[PDB]
Formats: sequence, C-alpha cells, structure tokens
Amino acid sequence: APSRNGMVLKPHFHKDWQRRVATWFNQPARKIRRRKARQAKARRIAPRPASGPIRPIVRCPTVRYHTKVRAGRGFSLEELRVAGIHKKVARTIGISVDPRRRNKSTESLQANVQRLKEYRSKLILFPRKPSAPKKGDSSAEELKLATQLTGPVMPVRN
Amino acid sequence: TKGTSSFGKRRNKTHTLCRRCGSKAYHLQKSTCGKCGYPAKRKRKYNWSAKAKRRNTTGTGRMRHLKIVYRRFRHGFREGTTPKPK
Amino acid sequence: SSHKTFRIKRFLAKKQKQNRPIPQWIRMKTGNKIRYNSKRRHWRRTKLGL
Amino acid sequence: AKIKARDLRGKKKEELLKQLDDLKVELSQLRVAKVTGGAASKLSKIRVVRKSIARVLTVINQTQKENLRKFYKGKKYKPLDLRPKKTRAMRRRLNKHEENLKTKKQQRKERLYPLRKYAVKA
Amino acid sequence: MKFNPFVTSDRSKNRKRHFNAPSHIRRKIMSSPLSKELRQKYNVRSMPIRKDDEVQVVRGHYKGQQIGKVVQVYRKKYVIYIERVQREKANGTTVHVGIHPSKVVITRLKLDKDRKKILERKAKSRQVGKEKGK
Amino acid sequence: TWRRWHRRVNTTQKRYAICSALAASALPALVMSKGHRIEEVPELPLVVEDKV
Amino acid sequence: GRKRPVPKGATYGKPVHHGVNQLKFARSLQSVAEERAGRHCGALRVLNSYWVGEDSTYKFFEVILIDPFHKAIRRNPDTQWITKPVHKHREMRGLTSAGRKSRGLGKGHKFHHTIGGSRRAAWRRRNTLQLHRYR
RNA sequence: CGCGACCUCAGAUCAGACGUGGCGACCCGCUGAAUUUAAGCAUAUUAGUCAGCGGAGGAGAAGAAACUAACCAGGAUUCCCUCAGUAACGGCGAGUGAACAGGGAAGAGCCCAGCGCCGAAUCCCCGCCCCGCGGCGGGGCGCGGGACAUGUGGCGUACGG
RNA sequence: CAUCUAAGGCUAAAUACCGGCACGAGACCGAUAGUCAACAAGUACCGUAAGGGAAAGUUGAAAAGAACUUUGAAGAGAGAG
RNA sequence: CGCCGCAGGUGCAGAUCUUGGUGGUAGUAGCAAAUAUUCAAACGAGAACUUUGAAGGCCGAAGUGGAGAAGGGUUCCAUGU
RNA sequence: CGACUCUUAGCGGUGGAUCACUCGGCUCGUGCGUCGAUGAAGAACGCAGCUAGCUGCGAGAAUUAAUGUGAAUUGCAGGACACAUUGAUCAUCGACACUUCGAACGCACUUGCGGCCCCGGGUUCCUCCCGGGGCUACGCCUGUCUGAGCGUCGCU
Ligand SMILES: [Mg+2]
Ligand SMILES: [Mg+2]
Ligand SMILES: [Mg+2]
Ligand SMILES: [Mg+2]
Ligand SMILES: [Mg+2]
Ligand SMILES: [Mg+2]
Ligand SMILES: [Mg+2]
Ligand SMILES: [Mg+2]
Ligand SMILES: [Mg+2]
Ligand SMILES: [Mg+2]
Ligand SMILES: [Mg+2]
Ligand SMILES: [Mg+2]
Ligand SMILES: [Mg+2]
Ligand SMILES: [Mg+2]
Ligand SMILES: [Mg+2]
Ligand SMILES: [Mg+2]
Ligand SMILES: [Mg+2]
Ligand SMILES: [Mg+2]
Ligand SMILES: [Mg+2]
Ligand SMILES: [Mg+2]
Ligand SMILES: [Mg+2]
Ligand SMILES: [Mg+2]
Ligand SMILES: [Mg+2]
Ligand SMILES: [Mg+2]
Ligand SMILES: [Mg+2]
Ligand SMILES: [Mg+2]
Ligand SMILES: [Mg+2]
Ligand SMILES: [Mg+2]
Ligand SMILES: [Mg+2]
Ligand SMILES: [Mg+2]
Ligand SMILES: [Mg+2]
Ligand SMILES: [Mg+2]
Ligand SMILES: [Zn+2]
Repeated sequence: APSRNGMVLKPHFHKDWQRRVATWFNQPARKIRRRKARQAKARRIAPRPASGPIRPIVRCPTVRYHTKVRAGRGFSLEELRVAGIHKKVARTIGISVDPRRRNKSTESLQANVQRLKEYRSKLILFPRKPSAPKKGDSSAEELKLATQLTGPVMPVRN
Repeated sequence: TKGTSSFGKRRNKTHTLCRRCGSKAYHLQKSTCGKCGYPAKRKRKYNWSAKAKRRNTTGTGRMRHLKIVYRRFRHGFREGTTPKPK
Repeated sequence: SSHKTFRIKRFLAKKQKQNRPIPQWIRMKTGNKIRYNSKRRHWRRTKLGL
Repeated sequence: AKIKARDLRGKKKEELLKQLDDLKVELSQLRVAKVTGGAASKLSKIRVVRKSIARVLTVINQTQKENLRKFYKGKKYKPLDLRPKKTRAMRRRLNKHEENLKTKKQQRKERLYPLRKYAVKA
Repeated sequence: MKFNPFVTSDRSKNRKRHFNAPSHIRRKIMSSPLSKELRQKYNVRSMPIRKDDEVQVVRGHYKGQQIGKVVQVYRKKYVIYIERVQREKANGTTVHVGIHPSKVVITRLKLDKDRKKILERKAKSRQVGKEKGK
Repeated sequence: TWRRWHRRVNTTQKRYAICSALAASALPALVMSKGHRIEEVPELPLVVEDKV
Repeated sequence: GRKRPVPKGATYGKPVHHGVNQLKFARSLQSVAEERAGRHCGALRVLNSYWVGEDSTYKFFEVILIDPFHKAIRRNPDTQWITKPVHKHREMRGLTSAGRKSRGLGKGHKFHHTIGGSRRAAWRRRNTLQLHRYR
C-alpha cells in the first residue's frame, strides 16, 4: 500500500529470481585465471606482440561518436591492395584483415595504408630457417633488438 | 466390515521381488516393477522425487567398475605396461 | 508355505544366517564401539520384506 | 616351505597343474579337519593353502595370456580381451593417423602461407 | 610459516590424517630421538622405532636411565612396549604399559642392511643441507 | 550467500586514512597508547639505512 | 497440426489454454522425418534431408545418413567432423538444417530472441540477477 | 524358352564394425501448467517457469552477415559493464520489456554443391612381402574383388574464380 | 538510395557448472545446532506399493576394567584393591 | 575474561508452540465372554500355575480331534539358562 | 507425642540441561572434468580359523601378481617372515582374474526348456546318456553368398 509521497516503484521480482542469482565470488579467481592465460600466451608467441595483430584506424558509426576514432576488426582489402600486401600473407606477419569492410572515402583509406606502411617498416621478420636468412631481416636487427611489444600495436589515438 | 474383519482376508501378494533393482515392487499381475519399471529398457526416474533419486543413484552401490576407472584416469588409462622389474 | 521357489528359499536362507548375535571377541577389539547386533529380527515381531 | 610366484614362473604347465592338484587335495583335507575339530595349526593353514592355490592359478593364467598376446602380435584381428580396454569412448576415437592427415587444400595453404616469426619495434 | 597451497593447516584434516594413517606411515609418525652418542656417531637426529632396539623412557612415571629393549611396536595404538616398563594388574599378572615413542630415546639401534641404508640416507641429506647453508 | 559482504570506499577516503595513520605513527603519545614499548627508541620516525 | 493429447478435450485450466484443435507443433514436418530416421538408425548420423512428394495426408522426405565408422568417412577430412562424438544425434537437438529453422536463430533485429545461442540462453541471461561483489 | 545384364527387393548364427543403458550440476530440442498477483476475475501475471519426453560434451550451443546503420559509418560468435527499468508491450490495469551505438574479456577463420577443365585423376575390401605394433600406419605387388559417369578426386566458392 | 546475398557445411578462445574425481579455505554450526545422516544412516522401522524415514558422540594418561574374603540361588551387597 | 571498535541465526511464560524429561491422578481403573478344579509325589533356593500318578470335569466326530492350501520363515527337534 | 502437609537447607536418587571437547557438516574457491555389449549404473547371492553388521572382495572371493616400502598384523589363536639362492606389513596399482540378475543378448521367468559345433567318459563311432568348452538377441553400415520378380532389356 502506498504511504504519503513516494515513487511508484515496479520491482521485477515476481518471477522466482532466487533460483537464478549470479554471485561474483569467483571474480578475483577469474581475474587471476585470465591474467595467467595472458602471460602464458605471451610466452608462447615469443617475440611477437603480446596483445595480438595490429588493428586499423576506424571511425565510430553514429552521430554520437563519429568524432571519435578507435581500433577496427581488420584492414580492408582495398587498404592491403594499395599497401602492396597479399591478403593471405598479411595474417601470417601479424596484420589483421577484415574482408567485409569497405572504404567509402579516401581519407580513412589513406590513413590506414600509412598505418600499414609504418607497421611494415617497424616489423622485424625472423628467417624461417635461422641458419639461412633468405629475405627476412638482417641478423643485427634481430640479435637483441627483437623484444615482445606490450599493449596494442601502435595504439589508436584521437 | 471395512476395519479389522477385512484385514483378515488379505493373503495374496500383489508385489514380489524385482530381478532388476531388487525391490519388492514387481507387480505380478501387470508384470511391471513399480519402482524401476523393469521390463522397460529405461530405469524409472522422476525429478519430482529428488529423495528417491539419491536412494538409488550412482554411488549408492558398489561401483565395481567406476572405482577402477577413477583410479586409472589418474595415469591416463595406461595399459600393456608393467612397473620396471626389480 | 511348504511350496516355495528357489529364489524365495535362498532369500530366507540369508536372512536366517545373519540373524545371530555378535561374537564376544568383537567387544575386545580396539575402538570397537559395538555393543550388540541391532539388526536382530524375531519372526513374530517384525515380518520380512517379501 | 612355501611357494612363491617367481620360482613358479620357470615351471611347465604339467608341473604347475600337478602343484595345483596337490594344493587342492591338501585344502580339502584341511576343510575335513575344520569340521572334525582339528587343531589351530590346521585351521590356520587353510588361508596359507588358499593363497597358494591363487598364486599357482595367477601364474598359470598370466603365462597363458602372455603366450596368446605373443601369438596374436602382428595379426590384423585379435580377440577382444587381447585388445586395449582404454575406455569405450576412447576406443571410438579417430586413430593417430587419421587425426593428423590433411586435405591437399590444407597442405598447400600451410606450404604457401606458413605462420612467420616476427617482432614489432616500439 | 607454511606457504604451500596444497599442504593443509586445518586442525580437523590433520587429526584425520593422523588417526587414520596407514601403518606404513604410522611407522614414520612413531619415530624417536637418538641418544647424544648415537646422534654423534651417525649424523642423524630421529629414527623410526623398531621391534628390537633399546631405549630409555624420558617422560612419565617410568623415567630413568634404565635401558629397556623394545618388545612390541603396537602401531594401531601408537605405543611401544618395553621390557621392564610394566605393572601388575589385579590378579597379579604383569602387563606392559604402552608409551609413545616420542617419549623415549634410542640408545642402541637394531641394525640390518635396511637400517644402515636409511641411516646413511638421512646423514647424506643432512650433510647436503649443511654444505648448502655453509 | 548474496549478503553483500563487501564494501567499496572512495579512493580519496582510503588515501585520507593512510595519511592519518602515517601522521599518527610519528607521535610518541599515540604509538605508546597503542602499547608499542617505544621507550629507548632513539627517534620515533625511525629510519634505518638501506643495508637492512 | 498437433492435436493436444488430452482425454475428451478437457484441458483443466483457464480458458486461454482450452485450445485442443488448431494447435501447431513448434517443429516442422521435415524435422520430424529426420528425427524418425535418426532414431531408427541410431548408429548413423543424419546429415540433411529434402522433399520428394506429398498428398493430402502424407509428406515424403528423403534423409541423408552417414555411417560415422566407415573407413571412407573416417579417412577423409572435410567429412571427419561428422564422426566426432559432439555430432551424434544432430536431428534430436535441432542441429540439422530443418531442425535449426525452428529455433529462431539468425542475425539482426528479427532474431533478438536467440542472442546467446538459443531462446533459453537468452532467457537465462536476461532473467539472471547479477549480484556483484560490490553493489 | 533357356541363358545373361541391370533395377527393385529378400534371407543368413555370412566377414568386419557400429547403436542401445547409466549419470544428468552446467548445455541443446520439444512439451508445458496451476498455485500466485491483479486486494473479485476471464485477457494479462506466475511463465515458456515446475512437472513430462528426447539428445550431448568437458564444456555445450552459437558463429563468419540475406548484419547493424543512416554515420566522417561500423563489421563472425560468445561473455561482462553500460545502454535501461529505457524504446515498446499491457483489462495502457496489475505488471512486463529488449536492441544498436560506446567500453572491455577473447579474438581465427574457412569448406562444399553448382559453373567449368583434367583419359575416374578417386575411394573401400581381401590376399602377399618388408619396416614397425600402439591409438595399427607406411612402402611395394595382385590381367585380385567391389564402389563410382544416377559423378569419386585435384583446381576453385562471392574476399570473386 | 543504402545494405547484404537466404533456402548447404565446419570451427578454438573468452563463457556455464547445487552431479563426479582430487584439493584449499572460512568473522559459518557445534550433537534438539550443522546435511536426514559426526555413530553398523538412506540404516532400524512403517506402507501392498509409489514412497516415508529416525533415535543414537564423551570412563580413564594408561584397562591399571576391581584379584582375594564374605552373605545370598542369583540380581545385588559389605570389605579389600 | 576486561576495555576500544566491528558483525549477528543476539535475550522467552505463553503460540491447542517443537523436541526431551517428569508429576498429581494412583498403588487408582483395572487383570470378570466361552461350567472346574482337587489330592499326593518328584525336581528345585523357591511350586495355585512345571512334570508324574490319582480323581472330578469339558470339547462331544459340523471337536478344543487328525491332516493340508494361502501366509509365516526356522517358530520344528534336543540340550542348557 | 506422633502421622500427614507446607517451606528451607544437607545428602541421596531420577533426568540429561549446561559447559568444554569434535576423524562431521555447511558455504566459498581451485584444478581436472573420466561410464557402458572388451558388458555400465544398480541389484542379488556368496567369500574370513574364530565374523552378525559396516567395510573390502568374486569360487584365485576381508584378496593373486607386480612395484615402492622395510618388520609387522593384533581381539584371541596359529604360523611364517636368514630382511641376500629376497621380504612381515602397508601403500601404489600398469599384470592377471572378476559368480548370478541387470541395456542384458538362445527362448522364458514368482517356473523352466531348446538348437548347432567340437572334446572327454559309458560308447568302444553310431549315435543315445553324462560332463566340459564355444556359439545361438534386436536394429543397423560396408562388403559376401544364396535367391525373387507377367520390373526394364538382350541373345537364342
Ligand atoms: Mg474402505
Ligand atoms: Mg490382483
Ligand atoms: Mg502377526
Ligand atoms: Mg576441394
Ligand atoms: Mg491467464
Ligand atoms: Mg557374423
Ligand atoms: Mg486474485
Ligand atoms: Mg487476496
Ligand atoms: Mg480466488
Ligand atoms: Mg523440467
Ligand atoms: Mg544416452
Ligand atoms: Mg560446437
Ligand atoms: Mg554451429
Ligand atoms: Mg560469406
Ligand atoms: Mg538511468
Ligand atoms: Mg514474459
Ligand atoms: Mg583484448
Ligand atoms: Mg567436381
Ligand atoms: Mg542432528
Ligand atoms: Mg550437550
Ligand atoms: Mg532378578
Ligand atoms: Mg532467533
Ligand atoms: Mg519455556
Ligand atoms: Mg483395584
Ligand atoms: Mg476382576
Ligand atoms: Mg460333555
Ligand atoms: Mg484341526
Ligand atoms: Mg518347541
Ligand atoms: Mg540431586
Ligand atoms: Mg602383493
Ligand atoms: Mg509356469
Ligand atoms: Mg525378368
Ligand atoms: Zn524393479
């Protein structure tokens, strides 16, 4: 029964909620398990960046966020074409590629291919057979200069 | 008369032992166990009786095979091998 | 009854065999805690399941 | 004066069966002495002889089984008890060969575009 | 203190493991110190008690320098019986008094090939620790 | 089990309490009122060299 | 359609549940055909099925089955997937094409009922009270 | 008025395999109430919930757009925060009620049919020899059987080839 | 005008887990409490059956668990230990 | 256990309250359906009730007799307490 | 004077509260995440020198072997056990074994009755009796053999 001034409240507790309650006592353990898996993965991919592949520069869709730029799923096929990177070689050297994204304008397209050129210049490519370097990289550039990058590769800034 | 007099006339057993589950619920005239439903391939089990489920669930008996399975799992079910002779 | 099946007679045999007192030397075992057979059954008191 | 598994293993089937028979006639004599009073020494030999019979029978069954394993070694079809008994589900799994064989399309993809080892400078 | 996440410090769990221990680890639980002479001759401190070694009772009603030969290691009751450690009951028969082996000191060890093998095993590990911390 | 066992305190208040605790641990009257037997201690913000 | 199997049409309850006729099964007749083929051939894996004919009272389908333990299936990749234990009785869990059509799965605004994998997956997520450690 | 080939069927304690039943906390497919709330009660609510049936696995399901959007555009699925007790539904009463964008955990992509080309290039089984037994493979041989042109394999799949 | 390309198929990770195997812990309960069950507990017992379902922990450090005498047929006592 | 804080499954005369125990009632109601017992002896610590003998009675063959079915399940039979 | 009754106290009973104890629970978290026709889960019946229950086990039956350990087990008894021509006990467990029901599988069961093929015995091969062993369920895939059809054809 209502009593004096108040708010008309409509709690959603008419549906046997006590049988489906998610407690979070395993939250500190889940953070530990995720952290251990992150560390194990970084050890597995030894000199490769710990975060993963490089992601493209992407503008957020709606009118609320189109002034903001974030990281996308992968570089479009038009971007890789004019950057001179094969769409099947890109994934093996740590470039994420999104075949379903198009480029409506040349400003965002050219900004992402400059991103690919800069990454391709920063990339140290270990020879497939360490005894025989074919076209990868000089031994001086990988003797000690190859370290595991931490955080996103070339993080996207506004 | 429905009380003491009528209790004297009961001398024919409705149920007998069941060759599955060993309970005295095997209806003789219907040839069906009232606890496990024996001639049916599947064991009779209902979720409205959780107490009856835990009376006859896995673990309430011997587990002659599952005890060995739980032990053998700890070594990957190795076979055809022997400890190194002394 | 006199007429009985082999399964019934074998069931009655096991019930008969376990209807005996505990041995006296059980009571001298270490950490015994058992006083007497609490599963004793008298034919007139408690009727068998079958 | 006892019997051990290790010195039973060199013996042949005939003298293993003869030793099994002699233990069986002694066990029957011990069961006779049990029901006619007997002595505590005779009663306590019942377990000793019973374990001896189990020891002989274990060696007999082990020698027979290990011979059958040798006989069926390298044959395409084996009796089910000589086959591995891992787990019903583990016996339904794909074997090691077919778990690892690839299509030619998958083989070219691995040959043409192998995953490279790389590092990214800061 | 204890840092091993797989070793328990729970009182109920420890008492359960103690009182339900199989007899082959009840042997290690029922260990006794060696005398100062034996602790010098062999570089060991403790030793599991044995059916034929000689001890002194150092605590309780039967304290003293009397050397008694152990006559029974009753692992079920966690006690040992010693030669002269006994009392008369009502009818006048002697009965051994059970004593925890941690309350005795071994003065002569019943030696065989296994005892010497264990004694050198314990001594070598102690020497390794001494030269690790040296 | 969903009893709300945990409380969240503002970071500014948790930082405040550390500052108060540190400041109080520099006064001999407050430390002795905890009962810490600091009578022959040479100086109460007691600092030792890095060799420790 | 599916006649409600109650004695004498009595559905003891409120009038909104009095319906006996004009009721419809949630799965298609093609999905029922695959289920009947799969149950009979419990040693085979249902792959798909298609329509071959119908009359007033009957619909006819042909169900493709695969023997998971034939060597022509085991030794061939691109069909080794059907031999995995997770794929036994697809037709009884709505994993075939006909069975999946009745689950409301899809992408976009028309299929919000099944975000999370299924209707019950969505319902559990939407009806579970998340009680964090710090509220 | 016989002998063959095929098609469609049948039998076998034929050779070799496979399924059944259990558990079922979590997962998938169905079926599915009423108590209760509405201060009565029928729609509504309880609730796509309890009970019922079937099927799995160490996870399951989902999943690489017949998508979101309307922007300077994003880009498989799943999970968390938020959107949001909101848009909306509702005897518009009691009550019910998502999604997109945004931030994160994780991050991975692909394969056929078809259209075509390549002397069916393809596959299973049984024997023989050899290397090994371990989840039974390799190599070679068989004018040895069978499958298969009513279509096997290689290339190739919308990102075009 | 925008956007995708249905009616064929596979796919790890992040996610779930009141059953199971093995562990660790607790501002929890302390034998009418906490599981029904600290114990020969899903036992005894009840019901034709589906099913229902308990009560019940503590000598002492050590049995050293009262030898022996005496009254009584014994239970039970008086001494003694 | 005191003091400063913290946290509750935190205070009992009632609920025809729950479980357990114990009173008065009270040495009370009662041990009254189907005619019935008596003498002697034995064993035995002990005899209205056991056993033997002697009487007097009852069931009166549709039995209080002799055997079975169902059901019970060792109750059968010896010996001992 | 007593008896009886009441009150209070001492002692003794009856009763099992309180307190102290705790090899039990409850809750949370972690890592694994494994049954079955090669017969599961479950049930029944058996198995110890003295053993009813619980526990363990399966006619090799409170356990065999192997490995580790290294002198016990124990309520009583008995007997081993040079602990080196190897070893009590316990643990582990990879060898072997694992009765009857049970998806339960020759047919059937509140009972019981078959059939086929080998082996042994009475026979002294011929098929009758006794015993032993191996088979004999349903569905289904690939292949095989034997077939059916006034199904479509070919040759004659
Ligand atoms: Mg009536
Ligand atoms: Mg009837
Ligand atoms: Mg009666
Ligand atoms: Mg291909
Ligand atoms: Mg309604
Ligand atoms: Mg066959
Ligand atoms: Mg109402
Ligand atoms: Mg009302
Ligand atoms: Mg009403
Ligand atoms: Mg349900
Ligand atoms: Mg199943
Ligand atoms: Mg999956
Ligand atoms: Mg899928
Ligand atoms: Mg696509
Ligand atoms: Mg708001
Ligand atoms: Mg709703
Ligand atoms: Mg991330
Ligand atoms: Mg093709
Ligand atoms: Mg209790
Ligand atoms: Mg108490
Ligand atoms: Mg008396
Ligand atoms: Mg309270
Ligand atoms: Mg009270
Ligand atoms: Mg009277
Ligand atoms: Mg009277
Ligand atoms: Mg008369
Ligand atoms: Mg009569
Ligand atoms: Mg009698
Ligand atoms: Mg008193
Ligand atoms: Mg052994
Ligand atoms: Mg019959
Ligand atoms: Mg013809
Ligand atoms: Zn049954």
